[PDB]
Amino acid sequence: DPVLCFTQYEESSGKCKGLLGGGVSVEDCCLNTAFAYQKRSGGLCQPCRSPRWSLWSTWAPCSVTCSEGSQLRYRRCVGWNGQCSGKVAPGTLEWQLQACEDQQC
Amino acid sequence: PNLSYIIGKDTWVEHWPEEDECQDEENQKQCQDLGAFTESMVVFGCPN
Amino acid sequence: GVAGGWGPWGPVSPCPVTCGLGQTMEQRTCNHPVPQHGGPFCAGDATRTHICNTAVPCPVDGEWDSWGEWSPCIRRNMKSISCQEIPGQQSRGRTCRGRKFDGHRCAGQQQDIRHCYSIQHCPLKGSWSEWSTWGLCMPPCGPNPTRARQRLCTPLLPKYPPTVSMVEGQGEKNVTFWGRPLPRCEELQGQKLVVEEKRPCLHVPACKDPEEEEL
Amino acid sequence: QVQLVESGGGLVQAGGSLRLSCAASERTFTIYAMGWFRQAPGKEREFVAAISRSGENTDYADSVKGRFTISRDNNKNTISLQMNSLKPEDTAVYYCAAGRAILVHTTKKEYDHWGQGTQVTVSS
Ligand SMILES: *[C@@H]1O[C@H](CO[C@H]2O[C@@H](C)[C@@H](O)[C@@H](O)[C@@H]2O)[C@@H](O[C@@H]2O[C@H](CO)[C@@H](O)[C@H](O)[C@H]2NC(C)=O)[C@H](O)[C@H]1NC(C)=O
Ligand SMILES: *[C@@H]1O[C@@H](C)[C@@H](O)[C@@H](O[C@@H]2O[C@H](CO)[C@@H](O)[C@H](O)[C@H]2O)[C@@H]1O
Ligand SMILES: *[C@@H]1O[C@@H](C)[C@@H](O)[C@@H](O[C@@H]2O[C@H](CO)[C@@H](O)[C@H](O)[C@H]2O)[C@@H]1O
Ligand SMILES: *[C@H]1O[C@H](CO)[C@@H](O)[C@H](O)[C@@H]1O
Ligand SMILES: *[C@H]1O[C@H](CO)[C@@H](O)[C@H](O)[C@@H]1O
Ligand SMILES: *[C@H]1O[C@H](CO)[C@@H](O)[C@H](O)[C@@H]1O
Ligand SMILES: *[C@H]1O[C@H](CO)[C@@H](O)[C@H](O)[C@@H]1O
Ligand SMILES: *[C@H]1O[C@H](CO)[C@@H](O)[C@H](O)[C@@H]1O
Ligand SMILES: *[C@H]1O[C@H](CO)[C@@H](O)[C@H](O)[C@@H]1O
Ligand SMILES: *[C@H]1O[C@H](CO)[C@@H](O)[C@H](O)[C@@H]1O
Ligand SMILES: *[C@H]1O[C@H](CO)[C@@H](O)[C@H](O)[C@@H]1O
Ligand SMILES: *[C@H]1O[C@H](CO)[C@@H](O)[C@H](O)[C@@H]1O
Ligand SMILES: [Mg+2]
Repeated sequence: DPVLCFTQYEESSGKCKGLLGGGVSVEDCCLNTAFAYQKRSGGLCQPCRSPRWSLWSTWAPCSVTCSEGSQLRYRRCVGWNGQCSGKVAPGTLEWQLQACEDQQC
Repeated sequence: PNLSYIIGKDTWVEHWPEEDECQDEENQKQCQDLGAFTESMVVFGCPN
Repeated sequence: GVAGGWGPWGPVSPCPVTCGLGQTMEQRTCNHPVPQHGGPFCAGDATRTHICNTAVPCPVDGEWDSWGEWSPCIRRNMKSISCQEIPGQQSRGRTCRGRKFDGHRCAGQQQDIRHCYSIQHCPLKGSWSEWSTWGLCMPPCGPNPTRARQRLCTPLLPKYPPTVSMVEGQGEKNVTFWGRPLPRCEELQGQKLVVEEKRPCLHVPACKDPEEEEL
Repeated sequence: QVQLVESGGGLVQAGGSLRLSCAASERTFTIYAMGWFRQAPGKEREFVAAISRSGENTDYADSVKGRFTISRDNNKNTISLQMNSLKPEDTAVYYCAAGRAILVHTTKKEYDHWGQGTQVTVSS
């Protein structure tokens, strides 16, 4: 299946930067492993590097503004051809849940 | 001061590879031992 | 009022890159009619772009894997130095993985040696630590996440010299302890090694997939 | 691979104009994005202007924007730097540079091929 080929993966935001254009296979676009690909302008930009976990995102706002709550942060396996650490396909995620406290009373 | 080191039957010579040749899988373990022995002999000596 | 137009397209550029995808071009000029005293501006673009494909894979430089396990803190051609005032050494190994297609070899030392004492299976006196910082709510996204903190029997490390100066080239070594000791302490709540406690996390938010959230 | 020959320098009065030209190798001309640099007495080499392989996309340093104009002639394997309103601080050896670019509208600031240079001296 053809795909849009981009020249740069930003990684700080997960965006596909520098459109080389389209009408080309995923194998030929990911010969250069510094490139990236996505389908149309819908999103999910995957780099052509071997699959590796991205950076943990910032902690979400606490579920209540009073007493003990719970907050989440994500991490998305980004890459192509292979798996991340833990039998994880490219596109799947991993969460960390932590108890927060905006106001202690 | 014209001392000369002559190579004979009691002399022993082995190549210590460069950094990229050590990354080959045969010279992987070889560069480990010759590097450890360098530290082993400037720290511990002989125990005989 | 003269209407300008495009001229002949020039020679196409060869494919710049030897691997992967690249981009070629053709150049045209607005030189044959030329807009004079006004008019338009030739209508369109003076440049076409096209993707060229060489169909051959590209170099990838090797990366270091994580360090291995430390070797035992013993002496070569001796015995062991467990429960003794003897500083020893131990080694550790890395592996270069992922180097393909004439890529760059891994840069750095593939071995790591540091100095050590040995408290492997050593009976050491202990004291209970204070309550650790509350862990993560596990399992996240699963049914009923719970935190966990714990107190563990921390061994009293013996007051040895942390800095041992050797001679030869006068090299002084930051010496650190290695091994799994046997910490001796009084029982707390029917347990000798580690006593923990769990508390459920309150107001757990539901996990929504970010690709399912954007859409 | 590619060779670069600058021309057009000389001694100009302050406020005057000068047009530099840079000839590159003919068979490999449209492959390389090109630009201008300069190195003043006692100073590091600094970026002046860049042009893509197209001649349609340009980039300029803030010190020369509005005064200098870079152009490209893809018929005659040359680029040009039209320098207007010259000041004594523009006195430098001006270098033509060439660099491999995948995209044809990309302007570069990093270049791996350099000419021998042309001397421009501006007197007040
Ligand atoms: C050998 O030890 C020194 C001392 O610094 C550390 O010593 C430990 C015993 C412990 O107290 C630890 O908290 C302390 O950081 C290392 O030197 C530097 O020391 C400064 C002073 O605090 C630290 O701020 C630095 O982080 C530290 N490291 C640097 C500058 O790289 C030293 O690194 C260490 N190793 C060697 C090979 O000498
Ligand atoms: C964040 O700020 C706090 C000061 C509250 O105003 C929060 O609103 C809710 O207030 C009720 C009591 O009126 C509590 O029971 C809730 O826990 C709290 O969410 C506000 O969201
Ligand atoms: C031509 O031959 C190929 C076999 C590769 O060795 C190519 O190397 C790659 O060149 C492009 C730029 O031309 C870079 O993006 C790559 O990083 C590089 O690996 C060579 O050009
Ligand atoms: C998330 O967790 C830590 C930072 O908290 C690092 O290991 C890394 O940034 C990971 O992405
Ligand atoms: C959440 O926790 C702290 C801020 O409270 C930081 O490490 C970071 O912003 C993380 O997302
Ligand atoms: C140039 O481009 C096209 C022909 O390729 C037309 O729109 C028109 O002739 C214009 O001059
Ligand atoms: C260039 O493109 C085509 C020929 O390939 C024509 O429309 C015309 O000659 C233009 O100059
Ligand atoms: C091994 O050594 C330390 C961790 O002990 C880090 O520098 C790194 O993870 C390396 O692989
Ligand atoms: C060697 O040292 C300790 C084990 O005593 C840990 O930090 C780790 O296992 C390392 O490999
Ligand atoms: C652990 O428990 C208490 C401190 O909590 C003391 O009796 C002693 O430190 C024991 O090791
Ligand atoms: C944990 O519990 C309390 C503090 O919450 C104290 O008794 C002590 O710090 C213990 O470690
Ligand atoms: C966990 O709970 C609170 C922080 O939310 C503190 O009492 C302490 O840090 C404990 O480990
Ligand atoms: Mg003896």
